[PDB]
Amino acid sequence: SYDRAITVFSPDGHLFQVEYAQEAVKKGSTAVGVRGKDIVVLGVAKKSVAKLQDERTVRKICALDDNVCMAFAGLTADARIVINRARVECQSHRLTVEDPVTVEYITRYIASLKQRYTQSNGRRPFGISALIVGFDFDGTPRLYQTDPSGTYHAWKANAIGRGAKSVREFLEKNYTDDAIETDDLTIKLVIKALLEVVQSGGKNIELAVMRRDQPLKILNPEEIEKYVAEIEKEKEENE
Amino acid sequence: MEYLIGIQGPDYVLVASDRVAASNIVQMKDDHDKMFKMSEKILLLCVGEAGDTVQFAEYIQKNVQLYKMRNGYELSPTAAANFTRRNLADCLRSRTPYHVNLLLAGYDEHEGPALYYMDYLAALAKAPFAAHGYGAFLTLSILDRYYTPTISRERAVELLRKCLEELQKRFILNLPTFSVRVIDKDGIHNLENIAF
Amino acid sequence: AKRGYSFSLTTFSPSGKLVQIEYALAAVAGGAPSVGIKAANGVVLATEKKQKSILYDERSVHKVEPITKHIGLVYSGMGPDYRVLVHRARKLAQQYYLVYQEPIPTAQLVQRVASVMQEYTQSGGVRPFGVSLLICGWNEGRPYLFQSDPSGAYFAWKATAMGKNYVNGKTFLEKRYNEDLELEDAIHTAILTLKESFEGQMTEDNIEVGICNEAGFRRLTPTEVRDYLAA
Amino acid sequence: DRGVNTFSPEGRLFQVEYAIEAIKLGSTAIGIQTSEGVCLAVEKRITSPLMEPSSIEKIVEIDAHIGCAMSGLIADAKTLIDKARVETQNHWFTYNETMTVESVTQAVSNLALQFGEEDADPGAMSRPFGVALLFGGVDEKGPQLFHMDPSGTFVQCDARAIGSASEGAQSSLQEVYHKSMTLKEAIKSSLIILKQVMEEKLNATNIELATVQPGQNFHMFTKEELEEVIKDI
Amino acid sequence: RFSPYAFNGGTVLAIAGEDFSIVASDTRLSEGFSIHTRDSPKCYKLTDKTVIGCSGFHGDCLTLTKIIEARLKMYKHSNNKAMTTGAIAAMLSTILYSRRFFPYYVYNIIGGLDEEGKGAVYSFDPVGSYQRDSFKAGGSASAMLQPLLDNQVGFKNMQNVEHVPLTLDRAMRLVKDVFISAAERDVYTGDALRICIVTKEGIREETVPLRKD
Amino acid sequence: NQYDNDVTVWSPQGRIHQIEYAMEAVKQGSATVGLKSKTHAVLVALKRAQSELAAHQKKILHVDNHIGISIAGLTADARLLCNFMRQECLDSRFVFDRPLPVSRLVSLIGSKTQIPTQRYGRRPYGVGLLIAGYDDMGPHIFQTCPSANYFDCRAMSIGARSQSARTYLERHMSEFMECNLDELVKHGLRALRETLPAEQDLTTKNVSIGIVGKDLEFTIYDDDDVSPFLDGLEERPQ
Amino acid sequence: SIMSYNGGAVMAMKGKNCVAIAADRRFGIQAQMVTTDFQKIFPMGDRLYIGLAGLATDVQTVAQRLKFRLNLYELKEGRQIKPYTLMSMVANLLYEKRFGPYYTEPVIAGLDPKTFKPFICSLDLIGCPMVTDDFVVSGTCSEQMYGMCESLWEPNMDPEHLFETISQAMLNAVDRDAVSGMGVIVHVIEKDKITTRTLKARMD
Amino acid sequence: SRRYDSRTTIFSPEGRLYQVEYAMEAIGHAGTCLGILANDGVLLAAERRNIHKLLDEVFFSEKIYKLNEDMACSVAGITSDANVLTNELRLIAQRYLLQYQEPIPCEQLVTALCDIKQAYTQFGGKRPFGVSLLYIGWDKHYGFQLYQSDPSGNYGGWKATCIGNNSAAAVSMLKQDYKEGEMTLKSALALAVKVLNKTMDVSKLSAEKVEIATLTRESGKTVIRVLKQKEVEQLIKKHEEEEAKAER
Amino acid sequence: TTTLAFKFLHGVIVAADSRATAGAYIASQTVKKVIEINPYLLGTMAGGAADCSFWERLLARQCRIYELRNKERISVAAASKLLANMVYQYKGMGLSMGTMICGWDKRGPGLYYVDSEGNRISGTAFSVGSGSVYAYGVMDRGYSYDLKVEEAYDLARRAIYQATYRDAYSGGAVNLYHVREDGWIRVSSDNVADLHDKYSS
Ligand SMILES: *[C@@](C)(CO)[C@](*)(O)[C@H](Cc1ccccc1)NC(=O)[C@H](Cc1ccc(OC)cc1)NC(=O)[C@H](C)NC(=O)CN1CCOCC1
Repeated sequence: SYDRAITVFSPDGHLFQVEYAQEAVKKGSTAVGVRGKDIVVLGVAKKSVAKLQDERTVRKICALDDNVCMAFAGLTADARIVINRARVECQSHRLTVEDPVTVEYITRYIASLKQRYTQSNGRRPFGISALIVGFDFDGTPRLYQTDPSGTYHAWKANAIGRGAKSVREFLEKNYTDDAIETDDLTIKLVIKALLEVVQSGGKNIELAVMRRDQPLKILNPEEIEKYVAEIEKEKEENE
Repeated sequence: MEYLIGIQGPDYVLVASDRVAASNIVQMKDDHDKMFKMSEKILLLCVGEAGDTVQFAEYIQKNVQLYKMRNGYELSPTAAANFTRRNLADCLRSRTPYHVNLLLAGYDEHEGPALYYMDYLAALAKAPFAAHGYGAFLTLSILDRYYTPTISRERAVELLRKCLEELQKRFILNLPTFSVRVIDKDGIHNLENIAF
Repeated sequence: AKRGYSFSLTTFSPSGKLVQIEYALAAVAGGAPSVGIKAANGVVLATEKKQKSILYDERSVHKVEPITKHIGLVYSGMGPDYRVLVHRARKLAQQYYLVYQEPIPTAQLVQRVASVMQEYTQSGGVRPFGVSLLICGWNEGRPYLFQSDPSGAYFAWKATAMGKNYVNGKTFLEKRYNEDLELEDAIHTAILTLKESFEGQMTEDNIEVGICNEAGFRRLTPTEVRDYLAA
Repeated sequence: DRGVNTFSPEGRLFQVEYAIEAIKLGSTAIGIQTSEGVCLAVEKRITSPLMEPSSIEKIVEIDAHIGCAMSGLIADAKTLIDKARVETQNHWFTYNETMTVESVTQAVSNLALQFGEEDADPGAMSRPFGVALLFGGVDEKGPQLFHMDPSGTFVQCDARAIGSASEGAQSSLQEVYHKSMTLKEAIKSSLIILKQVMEEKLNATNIELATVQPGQNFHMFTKEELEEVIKDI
Repeated sequence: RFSPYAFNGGTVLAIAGEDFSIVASDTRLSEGFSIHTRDSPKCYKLTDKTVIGCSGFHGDCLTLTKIIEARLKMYKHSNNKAMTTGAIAAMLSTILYSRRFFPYYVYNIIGGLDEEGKGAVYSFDPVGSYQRDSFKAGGSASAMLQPLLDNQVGFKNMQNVEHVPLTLDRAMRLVKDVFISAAERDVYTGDALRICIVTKEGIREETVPLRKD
Repeated sequence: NQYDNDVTVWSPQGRIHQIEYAMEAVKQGSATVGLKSKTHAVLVALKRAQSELAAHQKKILHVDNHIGISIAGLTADARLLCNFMRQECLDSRFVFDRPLPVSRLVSLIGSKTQIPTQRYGRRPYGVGLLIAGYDDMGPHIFQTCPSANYFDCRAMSIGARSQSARTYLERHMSEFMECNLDELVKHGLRALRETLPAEQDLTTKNVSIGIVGKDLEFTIYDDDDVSPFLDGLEERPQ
Repeated sequence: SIMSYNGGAVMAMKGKNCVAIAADRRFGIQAQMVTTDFQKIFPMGDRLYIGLAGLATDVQTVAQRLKFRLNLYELKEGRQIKPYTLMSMVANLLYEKRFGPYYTEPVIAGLDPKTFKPFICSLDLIGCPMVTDDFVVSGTCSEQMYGMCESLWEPNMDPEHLFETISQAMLNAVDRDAVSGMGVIVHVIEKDKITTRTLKARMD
Repeated sequence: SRRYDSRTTIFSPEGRLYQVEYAMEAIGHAGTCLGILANDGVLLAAERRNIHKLLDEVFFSEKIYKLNEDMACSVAGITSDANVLTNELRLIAQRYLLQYQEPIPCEQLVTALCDIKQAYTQFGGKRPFGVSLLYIGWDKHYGFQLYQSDPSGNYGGWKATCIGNNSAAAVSMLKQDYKEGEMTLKSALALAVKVLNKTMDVSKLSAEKVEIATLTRESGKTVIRVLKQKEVEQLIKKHEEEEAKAER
Repeated sequence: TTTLAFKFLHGVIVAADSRATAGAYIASQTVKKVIEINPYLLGTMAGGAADCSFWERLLARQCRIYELRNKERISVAAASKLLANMVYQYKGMGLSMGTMICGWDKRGPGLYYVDSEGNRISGTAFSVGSGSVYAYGVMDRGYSYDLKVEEAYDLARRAIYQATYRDAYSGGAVNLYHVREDGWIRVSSDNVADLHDKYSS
């Protein structure tokens, strides 16, 4: 019943409501994910959790299906809607096609949903970017991202959120076959990228790994602190 | 015509179903599975109408899986059976009523083993043992005869075997093989298929 | 050819205020004074009915209206707005009775009415009601007095006054009202609270008053109001 | 502030004219109609070496005989491309024949001015599509190139360029193109013009090339056969 | 109870040659034991290349031909082309199926020329099932016309016959002969036979008298 | 300035700016000439090239066997109105088995085009049409506007620099009704010719002709079909 | 008969300052017994119970939809529900499905809050209230139950005497019905306590 | 028509929702409302704003609402908007019980209402609900829980939190005294009186100015209990002896 | 009708007849009862002639859209599920179609049976139609997974022939398809009359 055009074209050909939604993801927590050759790992920084807060309820990494998971940046309330819509779609693909959802398909759904909210009456765009991660029933690992506009691309490694520019350029330098050799080293690349923005993590780092064999494994502040020390004797190995 | 059976012990639930999919006078399939995995510890055994069986059981299956993804944990056997019953009860007076006689088996973290019987009218009931199909008429009395709550799983299979052998002797329909599964604290276990 | 606006007309100001509700509160504050007093024996509702021209027929329109056999109403603010809420309250009271076969408790009715008042501060293309309500009732062998204002919030009172000189009304009340005054004495002090803010000399056709006890809610007859005016 | 269906004093629609300006921001795309077939070229404009270049698809197939190249706001075209794909299959289902290149262009063009505020459906568009399209395929009339823009206007072109550096590319096409040129000349000509206007150096993974011809169906060029003509500078 | 259908008779026949397509029908419209009219040819022309024949419930036959006419103009405007014999046949299939749960009581036979210029015949059931064939009969007397066509055009059951290609003269002779024979036995068939011939030059109409009893 | 946003806003002068602006879109597109005789109605339309490496815009469209249109303005609005006109003609032939009288079709266009000019958030159709049709009352030429006003005219031209054609059509007006088909089209082209700068005139690329009459159904001539009409040309005497 | 499909019997009886409510425990489909321990009497508010007899689905669907409404009521109101109020709520619920009802005839037994007054009633499948001072019955053995109650029931019965009457009335009625039995559960509701007992009954 | 639309569900040039942030300012004017998670239970403590001599006191509470058999909530902001949400919360809780036949888990109830509050911020053109809620409860999955809700539709689980007037000053006061895994109901109650004493601008703090409710697990069932005046006065006098303990 | 399909070592064989009946009257003996969905996907049809032709054509439309949208071919399981869902909406309406959907997947050789009643089952061998009870007879007696390519052809070809000999509603010609790893191929289209003479040796 409320049919008011929210997102419109500007004199110079811009969509301000979309760009403003892209400013909202800029203010959000830093989210980074890298694609290895056996495991895909994503992690979120810029936490600043009040300690007095239950850290289990504020997780920014969410599982969508048995094989697909995602992280986000921006308006946390907006993401919860998108995640729920994405989860429903994962089961709806199984009721119609029987075959489980592919990583590209679920990304295409999220992107089309966000796009529909930039070209509809009475609706406002989603203020989130999502990093979609999973494995095809093929063997090949996948990493995708979306943004408020509804454009999606595949990435070898990508970062969105607060200081995405800084981590993006750290990854461009540090992303080589040597950095993604084994499981441990691909995880190290994520954390080393997070230490570029976060004020010494371990407590301020949430990260999860996914293999083609098992489901999602969220690492606890005990297993994360192990990598803090393993890279520290790499950093302090100059002498 | 299809067959379901469930036997509950102190810490397990034993379920079995025939592997026959028939059309009028012919057996079209020899290895048909009438069991639907809902959770790691819940099975839904669905029997009845040609179209309704797959459509209904699968709809509940993906909803429980959606719940798993939504909240991080799984539904209890009690909550699952009530969810299935609600969806069946609501459709009963609607334009598309599902004619399915089903049997839900599960193991709970705190409550333990659970077996539920359900009418096509959507009447839910908890039983130590239950059976569906024409074969139920021949077997239920054998269950009443040789059942104690303290039955071990290996003697529950013997009890199940007594029931399936009766279906070879008296039941006029050809039912050679049966799918056998057990649910306990470790999850769902595949057993040796009983053949004749 | 018509449809309707779907956007709210009541919004949050930068200071964090719902400006339209506070302006609707200005409307009730400028309305004619009305008072309510719980007697712990009955409930009294009294309002100023200044007629201004003598040509006006007093008995034609009433300010003190009954919702049902045991619940009564008054207002301060806009007459037309009050009348809409009256019809809505009566209809809500009947909804309850049809389901439970039991007279609706005052508290339940007030909650239901306040919900309607809440809607008009958020629904599309409407302004809030410029009315505060005084709802009285007897149920469960207990008297009740409630207030419902433009925002959609309700309050349970022992005694209160609204409209013009509501400040002077309340300060007079807490100074004179005690939680023990019988219904007869409650009517007196209800009229006296209006007398504090009247300016014009009272007659039985100049004020409207309704009482509510175990016998039910009714409007006091002009003759009864005249006899009570012998203060 | 105004509504979406407001005319300017000149006579054109504000939102529609602003949508044309959104194409000026998008990457440049070239198409050439030839006796031997139709070629479609586009620059990807990859912003990061970490981004997988193959996931940026700016040339897609609609049917075996029809391809399409877009420019501007890629996300907007996705619904337009799907509506095109549905229409060709609906035409096949009803008429047992392939749809003509012009008909598919016309079908999409009908959706162009389907936006508005009041008197609109529960699922209606609020703004024009910020995308230009180049439809290229082969039917009864032979190889054909069609251009579309947000205004809904669709026209057949011998060669067309749309995007950021579309002004310089079109004049380059007017200098090179003539009626008798081959498809091999057409691909060669389109890539040269593409490398001139691109900020980044033209590379095998940097661009996309597709051809539709009377000989065989829609074919997108792989890394190897792209390199086959990249080595001709 | 009210019945929305009526059997109105009529038999339609089509034979495809190499350069021609013949579509023929009787002209009798009937109801019960009475005749509505003696002049009601069932064969109707759609394009220069295509002719359709409708039989069964006349009410549905009239509506459907009007629907095709409309849909044919719709295609012309949308595609700048005349709709081909195969495309009409594919369309008619969808139109008949759209009324699946309330069928058109109708037997359609489409006869015309294809893209190569060769003769084409398309047979239809009431609900849309269709195929291309060399010869087909549909209608009340379809079970009478068919067996003779199977024997003479298809050479079926015959031992040593050459398999000479269909000439216009023999096919025209064959249409007239089967209809005269059907008018002897089927009470719904008679009055007059109208034949429509589809060639490169266009559509011709020929009429020959039948029994009127 | 503040009264030019919506069709529902009346100007203090008693005008609606939004309707007047939509009418400007007609003057933006290239000129088209409509004229009739006693038996034939002809539409001669000039086509625009966005860049002469591209084809010249389609300006003449079919409606029915006896009715055709030439558009001036927004193409998408033109095709929308065209589909409406087609539908009404199709309904007429479906119901009554006879062609829809031209005047009655135009009256239906007047109805459909009036609606948005009175509703809030809606806009007028940004296209003017010249309609050529033949019925029981002979050949017809009708003019439509973004405002639902229509005209039954002897001859008409609308579009860019269509002012020059209007002058020509008015002077050779008395010759039209008694004129034959061959010269009736010539008069059309010689009108469309005036709407051009003195450098170059009518060619096979930019001229489209739509003819309907007692003889023939509505037929569009474009390229090779338009070249017999151009032959027998008389150079510009400016 | 749709009511005879699952069988069952629910009975309520009025005492001194107490009420008793009893039901059979069989859950069966036509001739076949399925479960020997089926729940038909449901608690609605400590000192107030409802017993539902009829089609096993509708017994369960009504019980759950009534609790849905009752919980919302007891939260909206600051009080627990009254026996007459529940009766009108049930009648309301059943009449909503007037032209396609739940095949269940409920029986309500409980004590009035504050006033501790006994209350019993039975209803239609479309929700017609019928309050009595003696007994209300519902089920397949309606006639059998009536014959027992009329001849056994006495004016003022203490909890123990009331229990003996409802128990004997249920047992002997059920024993002449084929689709009822397999155990009888009885709830005796007093102001200070609730006594719940399963009786020794025939299992044929 | 579009001239009168204030565009409630629109992004700002800086990428934030004005109507949500402006609504958050309304919460800061409302009464102080805090919650503390303990080992043996969970409680809410709220500032009473209806503090007039002539008020009747009919309901069990002013700010605390019982939602479920195992759950309760408190409110800060526009009180009428809260009545809409608290009523909806009770419905959601009942919908879940009707379907699954067990109590709704705490987080599931919070998210369900937040989905609604989020909706009013993205579409519809209506104003957001000017309410922040604090939820207390127990379920079979995580035990005792404490949740906070925004007008934006944003939610979070907390061990200790506060919303309303002097929210910032109260949360830093909780950040000092709270011990993770060591707080008992007695120690959490003592903390609640302390925090409210400082944030209350009238620092005398009578029992009629505050409102405390406790949620305890008692012999298999959940017990929600609102402390009455004599219980609250006794808690304040305990705190008042600590002010007299500084004289050492 | 009679239609049958079975999978062996070298692929999947698909056989059908060509008779179409209108009551006791034979309408046609040249109908193509195997539908070519993809260069690798096939669909048999038995029952209502219009119902079968329409929905399988609707499926062929559906699968092409899937191919365009996902850049991958649809799986046999997926294709079969789509048809099963579409037809289930119309259960009780009176549609009549028994079909087999078969092709080559990432999972390998797939074969599914789909009903208008709402059945969907994967199997290694099926027979659908009025003469299915006759085709099953010889197909089972002469079946082995180790059958040669030409031996598998003979089994299927004879199985339809035997069905035409007993069933009144089966006849015409026996059409054969072989689904292999690369795709399917048209094997043979022999008349029942011609086969009758060859099987008498
Ligand atoms: C064998 C030959 C006979 O059972 C097959 O099932 C065959 C399959 C087939 C598939 C495509 C093309 C031709 C043949 N089926 C038929 O030939 C079929 C028999 C049948 C009739 C009616 C049914 O109920 C709906 C089911 C099966 N014949 C037809 O469909 C004929 C051509 N059409 C009609 O009978 C006409 N309409 C009248 C309205 O209702 C639907 C059928």
